Amino acid sequence: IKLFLSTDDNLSQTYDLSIISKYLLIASYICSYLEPRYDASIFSPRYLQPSLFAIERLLAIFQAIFPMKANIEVFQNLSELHTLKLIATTMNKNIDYLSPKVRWKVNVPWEIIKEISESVHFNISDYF
Amino acid sequence: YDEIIFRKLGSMLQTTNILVTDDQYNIWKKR
Amino acid sequence: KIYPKLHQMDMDKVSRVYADLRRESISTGSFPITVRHLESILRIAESFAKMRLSEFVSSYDLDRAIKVVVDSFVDAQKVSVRRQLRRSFAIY
Amino acid sequence: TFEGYFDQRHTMSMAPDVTREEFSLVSNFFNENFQKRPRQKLFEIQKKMFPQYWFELTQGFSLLFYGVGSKRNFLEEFAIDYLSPKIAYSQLSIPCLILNGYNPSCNYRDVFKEITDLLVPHVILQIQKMIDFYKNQPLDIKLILVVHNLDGPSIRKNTFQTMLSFLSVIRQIAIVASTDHIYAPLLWDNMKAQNYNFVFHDISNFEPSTVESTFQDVMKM
Repeated sequence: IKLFLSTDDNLSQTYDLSIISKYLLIASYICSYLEPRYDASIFSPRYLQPSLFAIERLLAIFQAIFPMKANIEVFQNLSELHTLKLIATTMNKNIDYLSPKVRWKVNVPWEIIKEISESVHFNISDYF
Repeated sequence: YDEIIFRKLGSMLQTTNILVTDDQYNIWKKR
Repeated sequence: KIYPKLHQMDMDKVSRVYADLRRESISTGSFPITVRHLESILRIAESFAKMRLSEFVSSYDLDRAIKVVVDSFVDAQKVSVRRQLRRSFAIY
Repeated sequence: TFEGYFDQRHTMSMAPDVTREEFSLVSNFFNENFQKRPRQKLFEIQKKMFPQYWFELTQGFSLLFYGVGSKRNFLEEFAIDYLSPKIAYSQLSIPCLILNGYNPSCNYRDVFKEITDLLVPHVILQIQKMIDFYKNQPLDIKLILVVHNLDGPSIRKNTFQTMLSFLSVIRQIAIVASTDHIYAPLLWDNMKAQNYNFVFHDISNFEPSTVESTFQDVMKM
């Protein structure tokens, strides 16, 4: 029966990530789907494609949500996420992160951000 | 000033406060 | 019948918590802690003593009196401020 | 804090005009009379840290230099006057390769040509061949690779970073680099940081950055 109950065209705790990476990916989703108007009020469009944002917003939200300052491990985890392509940029060839023209967006669906929030005991469900 | 710059610069020559200072035994010797 | 009275032995337990609560008010949150909160703590402290029909205020009654007023003040804050204050007042 | 970020029709012509000579006048006259002596004293104090850097370089660690101010003279002095002569004459002729990353036209092929010519008897494949070659070779250092502005316009690109990161695997190569951007550590992910194996020191010196600004004019304002 179970052969006929699932397609089994699938090729195969789904993501095992560092805590800093998990909170960075929470804050990036918040940046990508929360309108910029609310950054001064809440902290002090799911079906649509994610909006772009800036690193200045991501660092501030990450600092405001982690249970960290600016040691190199945060930026290392962010670059790891980009290399993992869990976060996307507005370019295709000759990546130039430090150039001011680049912008950032989330490349991860909500179903994974929810599990990450559960694993780090965070309440993204109450910010929307 | 030397200790602060030594610690900020990451030098291993900065005194490490695992042993209490000799000035502390300028006090403790009287005990 | 019962009109429970205060003991000055508990003055430290009351004043120190108030100053600690005041310090966190400027630290986080927009609601400033007012003297009327302290006036509310004593009243509910007296009410807790009146429950036991004891003529004097005990330390146990003050702990529950502090718990109720602090919890209401924390729970009325916005979500961003709410989580910060719950960790700062885990003792209370 | 984050609250300091969440809570934050005139023209340039309203200011007096500046000529190219006038721009150089201030930069030349002030820097020779302003903070010269205290920075000289700070340099004399900081020179005592060379043995530790030398030891770390012996043990296989790469050195990264960061902080406020220009970082040309410190690296050049360390590489030329202190590091290479000791490498040569305490072991008993070390090429001190200096790369100016702030030049926006530093082709990686040209630097790789020099490295291959100075170390060898699809650049990544050749670097892998070199790594496999020098594993069994004696561990004594041959080349010093001073990479100024490891966040420079020619250097920020992913391919050049990947090319540099594999070089530190070879023990016989000494890598010294400096960065200026605040988000400089963003450039390097797990693999690149692993291969670099940097040891980080704060060399904030308030040396007036003039050579880096020479390549790209400031007179635009």
